[PDB]
Amino acid sequence: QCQDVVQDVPNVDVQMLELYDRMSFKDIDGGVWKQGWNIKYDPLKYNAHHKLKVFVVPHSHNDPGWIQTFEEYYQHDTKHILSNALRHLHDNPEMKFIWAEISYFARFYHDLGENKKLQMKSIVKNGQLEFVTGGWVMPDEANSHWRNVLLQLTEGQTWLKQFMNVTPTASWAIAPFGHSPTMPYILQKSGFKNMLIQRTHYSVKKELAQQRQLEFLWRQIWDNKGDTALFTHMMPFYSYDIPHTCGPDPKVCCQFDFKRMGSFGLSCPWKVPPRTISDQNVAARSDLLVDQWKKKAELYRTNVLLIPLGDDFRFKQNTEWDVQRVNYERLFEHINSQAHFNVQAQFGTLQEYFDAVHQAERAGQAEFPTLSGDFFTYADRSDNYWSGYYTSRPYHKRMDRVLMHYVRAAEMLSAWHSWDGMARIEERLEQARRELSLFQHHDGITGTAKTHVVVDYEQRMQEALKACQMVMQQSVYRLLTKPSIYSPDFSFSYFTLDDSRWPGSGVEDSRTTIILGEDILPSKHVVMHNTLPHWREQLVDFYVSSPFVSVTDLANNPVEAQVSPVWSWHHDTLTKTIHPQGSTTKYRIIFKARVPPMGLATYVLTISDSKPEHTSYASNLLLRKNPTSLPLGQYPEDVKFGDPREISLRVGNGPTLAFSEQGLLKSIQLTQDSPHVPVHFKFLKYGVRSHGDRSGAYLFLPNGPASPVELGQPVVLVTKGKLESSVSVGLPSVVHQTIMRGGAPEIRNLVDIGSLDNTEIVMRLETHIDSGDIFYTDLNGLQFIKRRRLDKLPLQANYYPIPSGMFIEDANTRLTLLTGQPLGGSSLASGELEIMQDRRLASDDERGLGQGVLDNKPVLHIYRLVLEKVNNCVRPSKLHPAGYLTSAAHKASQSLLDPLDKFIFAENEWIGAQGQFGGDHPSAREDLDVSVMRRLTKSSAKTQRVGYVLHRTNLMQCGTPEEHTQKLDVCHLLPNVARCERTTLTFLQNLEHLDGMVAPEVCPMETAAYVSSHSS
Ligand SMILES: CO[C@@H]1O[C@H](CO[C@H]2O[C@H](CO[C@H]3O[C@H](CO)[C@@H](O)[C@H](O)[C@@H]3O)[C@@H](O)[C@H](O)[C@@H]2O)[C@@H](O)[C@H](O[C@H]2O[C@H](CO)[C@@H](O)[C@H](O)[C@@H]2O[C@@H]2O[C@H](CO)[C@@H](O)[C@H](O)[C@H]2NC(C)=O)[C@@H]1O
Ligand SMILES: [Zn+2]
Repeated sequence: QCQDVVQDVPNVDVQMLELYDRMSFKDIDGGVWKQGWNIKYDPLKYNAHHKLKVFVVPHSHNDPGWIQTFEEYYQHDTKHILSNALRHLHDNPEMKFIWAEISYFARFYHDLGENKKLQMKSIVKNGQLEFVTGGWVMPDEANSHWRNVLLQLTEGQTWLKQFMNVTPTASWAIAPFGHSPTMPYILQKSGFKNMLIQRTHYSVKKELAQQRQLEFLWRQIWDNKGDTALFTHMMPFYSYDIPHTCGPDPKVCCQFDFKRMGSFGLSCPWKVPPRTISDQNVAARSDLLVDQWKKKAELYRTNVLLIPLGDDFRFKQNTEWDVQRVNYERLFEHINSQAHFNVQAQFGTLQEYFDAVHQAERAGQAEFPTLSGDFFTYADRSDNYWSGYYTSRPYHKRMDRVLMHYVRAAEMLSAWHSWDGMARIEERLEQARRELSLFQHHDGITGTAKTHVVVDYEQRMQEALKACQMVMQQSVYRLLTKPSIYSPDFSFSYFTLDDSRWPGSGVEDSRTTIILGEDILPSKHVVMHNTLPHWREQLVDFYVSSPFVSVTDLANNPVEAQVSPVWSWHHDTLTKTIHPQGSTTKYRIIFKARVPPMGLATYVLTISDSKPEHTSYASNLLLRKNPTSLPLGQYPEDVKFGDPREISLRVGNGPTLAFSEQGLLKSIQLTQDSPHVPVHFKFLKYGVRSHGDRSGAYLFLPNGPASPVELGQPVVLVTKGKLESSVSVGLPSVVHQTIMRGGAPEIRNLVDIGSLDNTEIVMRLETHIDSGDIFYTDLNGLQFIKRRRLDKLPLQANYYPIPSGMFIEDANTRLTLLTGQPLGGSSLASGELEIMQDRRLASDDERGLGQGVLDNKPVLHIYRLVLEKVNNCVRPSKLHPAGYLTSAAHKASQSLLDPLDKFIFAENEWIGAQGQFGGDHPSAREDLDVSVMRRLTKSSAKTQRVGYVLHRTNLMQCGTPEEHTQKLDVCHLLPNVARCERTTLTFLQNLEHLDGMVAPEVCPMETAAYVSSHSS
């Protein structure tokens, strides 16, 4: 009974795209609630039989890196907050506290002595200290991939289950810069019942508050039935700090932040300090505070009110615990004893609030509206839209994607076996998962941390990449060596990884050359891994020390190969040009690897004395005035030269691409016969305002539409081969490359913004597609959501996250741009797509970072560009809020995010080598993925357990006849299965014991987790 995710438009009370269309966005002065109105209430609403029940929820926002590193904050702040929370909660049984960031809690609790560990477990068990969400971090929701949101959630909740014996079912997300429906998607499939959000556009807060729609059942945009719905509370005011959480008037609420009276170095900007509560003022102070509470309660439907009490790195000093607790206790004693207030107020936790709300709902006091959509792009005031962090620090945004994939591949490759503890597999994988998880923080992948904190994140992720490489190569050596020969040294490097696209050429000269020669080594084994659960072919390239190399498979069948030069681009400070130079001793060999589902395939590279029969050589043409020679050592084809001119290329049966004389795409012809469809790449620059608010790491505040980059007469390099052709051009700040391998082209930009201050570089595509004001962008790599460009909003409000792809279409034609990294983008006119490449900003943007963005470094951004005819596709109706990829665009996204992995055998001879692993793995239908495969038990467990997360996307149906494929039952991928269970996505709760030990496949747009148990 799968739900149809295409043809049924859900009926919801609030659909955010519709709301955006019909809503005004005027920024009017609301009074003391600057972005609201003067709230009025009827005092007679609450009375003896209907009291307002107020939960004051103490909290402390602890960033795992931002202006200090994780460890710096831990030593200077968080270890003291947690130590003093333990003490003060222990000593004050009615006090409560909620905690979100498990990275810090795990760091603290492991350093506690046993007596204090037991004390901590007691205040958790008795409900005083409550974990909210329980992720390793409170992640960004814009740039993060859903796989990594799940990874970090699982890392924190697995720790909490093991050590605290609790699993949160309420989420707390007070700080990400805008909010995504991927979160309720994952949380509802992970046992959650409630979630809270805060950072939404001030106009949205006003609109929803006017309708009492700040609490809603948030379902996915395609979900007609509502089974994805998760109850969500949106906070109504500008901040999560105490001045903006007691009620609408911050001048009043600041007087109830008792850390602000002076000795703590804090004050109230509204110039009225807090006063210590005493018997002689408690009636007056109570009157003021209850009036704020009753105004806040007017914005919600039940008689249960949430009052967060906290701020960043609060509840540190013992004196701060005392000043907040004793003054609130005095207020509660007075309020609760004076019947005319008709209030019962107490410290509470987040789960206590939600339980009481749903008790009111069950009592028939409220029904809640249904909502679908997202909450991007956030603006906290005026025109200050937070679309800059969709691009800031793009090197690390790209690195997140790379590490995402190597964590998946390392956990999958090593899951096939149990490993002795001496192999350190679990240690290395825990490290890798935790450093990637930490980077999902809303100051990590967002690019909003101080320079030295970004360096810490990068160093952590490099150690995680090294850890993944170690696990992967030990696993390949085990999976492909004859078992009676296998003799591992768990510290040795049997293989090294070769990655063509990270850090990427012009980024790092990291790539090892395979050194062959008659007097040293005639041949070398290489192995490709395919983490996807279907057979896959992909071209792979390696560097080799001779152009005379041929490829075989380990049945010694020849494999067709192409050798090309190794070209690198140089900014020549003497000629003031950007031009390529070729190596005269290293060459690139390219061939198609064919790899089993979730498997491995071995090939052999062999040198010979002359051109091998099954190896061809690319031609090379350098277009520039005033050329000079380009010798290439032993490469058998001389480079050709010419003046800049338009050129066209076609690889295989694929599209024909035409290029301008500046080396930029101008048109795509899909078929021999079909038209040249205009598709024009252009690079432009945005600047910064010379008056008013400045762009910085968070905010994008351009000084008008983008201006074209002046290109001069750039040098263009055309490489034409049977298997791979490309056009590369050295533009100012970007070496731009279009690569052809017979299908949709690959685009690579090596982006070096240099010392161009106050500049944002954008890549735009111009077409004739009649898209109007509509375009589609993805959310967290999970779903594509319809966007409408609104001219009532400024340019920066029409920018959205592009975490993995975007497209425009009309009745007949679609252009989809898939990315290998999250960046910001838009469609600012009909027929256009654009995506920001990097941004260098001299000023701070007044959101707390205290610096601009002047730490840029070269980054290789990767893309696929898919032009398609879509007039025969069955698409959603015009009212539906979602869009869906085609098969080719989905495969192109997978080619960027989860390419084949390439391993080079490190020693001269691999004794016992095998040619393949996984040839009998099922090759599953193209829309299904094994997103996670993770062994959950160490080797001493009698019953081994392996967890799998399956995800099925939804691809549009455009008339291509379906292949028979094989069903994938993950529970029988390993032998001796004894039990198969469906679980929450974190693997922490069993939901169903499955018949026959068979894990069913999932429906389109669904994600399920299974755990197989094996006797061992
Ligand atoms: C010191 O200058 C003030 O800085 C404020 C930002 O610092 C405060 O918040 C940070 C937030 O840290 C979290 O959020 C960041 C992203 O911002 C994130 O990266 C972190 O992970 C973390 O989660 C916090 O660390 C720090 O302790 C501090 O609390 C900023 O909000 C202030 O702007 C207000 O005040 C300005 C005058 O001082 C004023 O010009 C601004 O317009 C803005 O005024 C507010 O405007 C709204 C809407 O009109 C009103 O409703 C508010 O009442 C009003 N507030 C005030 C005080 O007037 C400021 O820049
Ligand atoms: Zn934060």
